Amino acid sequence: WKEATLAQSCANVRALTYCDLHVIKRDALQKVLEFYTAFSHSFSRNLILTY
Amino acid sequence: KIAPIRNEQDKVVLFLCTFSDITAFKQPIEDDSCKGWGKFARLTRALTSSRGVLQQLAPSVQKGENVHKHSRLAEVLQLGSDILPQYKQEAPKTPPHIILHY
Amino acid sequence: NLRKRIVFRKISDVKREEEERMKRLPPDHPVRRLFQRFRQQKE
Amino acid sequence: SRGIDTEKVLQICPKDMRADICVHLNRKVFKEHPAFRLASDGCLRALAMEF
Amino acid sequence: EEQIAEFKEAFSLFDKDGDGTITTKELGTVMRSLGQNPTEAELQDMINEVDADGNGTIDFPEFLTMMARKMKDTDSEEEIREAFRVFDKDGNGYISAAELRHVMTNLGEKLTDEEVDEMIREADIDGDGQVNYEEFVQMMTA
Repeated sequence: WKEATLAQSCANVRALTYCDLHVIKRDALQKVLEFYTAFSHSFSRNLILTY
Repeated sequence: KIAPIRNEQDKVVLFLCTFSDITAFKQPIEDDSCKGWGKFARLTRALTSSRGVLQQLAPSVQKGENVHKHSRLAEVLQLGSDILPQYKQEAPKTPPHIILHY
Repeated sequence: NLRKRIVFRKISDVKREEEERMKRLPPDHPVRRLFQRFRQQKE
Repeated sequence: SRGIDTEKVLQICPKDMRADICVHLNRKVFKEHPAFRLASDGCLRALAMEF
Repeated sequence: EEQIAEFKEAFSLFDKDGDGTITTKELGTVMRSLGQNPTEAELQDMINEVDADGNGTIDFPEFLTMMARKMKDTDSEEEIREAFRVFDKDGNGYISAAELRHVMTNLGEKLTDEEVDEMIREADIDGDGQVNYEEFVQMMTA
């Protein structure tokens, strides 16, 4: 939502355990966010990434 | 406490640290405080990690520091078994005298 | 029409407000600034 | 998997019950991550569809 | 203020006497356990200065006031908390349209009822009608 430009991956991420993950596509996330602008501001200011 | 961890390739890859508070038992120190007794109470309430199950029997005894250090140190000394797999990802073991069915 | 909506008041809420008024600011400058901002936005 | 056709079950399911199913399936992240503690039900449903 | 609720465990642990208040015997026991030896007069007049009642029975408000004095919370956050507490006529941590209208009328910054509903829905982001602390802070941000 901030950069708006796709970028290449700088590193590699690999599994060591049986893991369950939930994934979200950039475009649909952006569309839902821009529809719900009100939640968008709170989501942007609360959300922090791990890496 | 510090413990670096070896690797299945006999290399060493990781450092492991552990920490614990001893504020309620060491000498009182305060750079700035509302009161000395208040700072003492706040430090003791911060020392809850030690004050918990690791030393819950302390109020029933006196001069407990002679054994509290060893009691705290045992739970960290147990980490030697945790260091065993040496970064390796591998299948778990099964008991002997019970043979694989397949 | 789903785009429009109606405003209303509850009888219980009105009674609560009335009895609260029956039971019934200089430091409030920040919230008063927010009130002025809301008035300007509604203007 | 064997005989489970999860996609077939989803498309058989009607839109609102689909919303409820995916909300149930993503309940984990929804409750545990604080960024969603503020969300509205509609955006929660849309994100559940996306996830 | 409400963040001090976590102190209940420390209060229970320190109240080794179990009488709902501190005791000199329990204080001496924990003192002996930890190995230090401050003076009996020192502990006695510390108890006297701390406890509001002063008669040995150290109640919760003594430690509460000590923590409040030590905290020196930020002026902005304290103002926000006070504003929420006074807007919430019930003080339970909830802001309603009726409470907002009442506090606006009392403070004289009254607005038309449509404006009150509009202000409620500005803060309302989850859409269930409630207004909470972070919603209040987001409104304060301008």
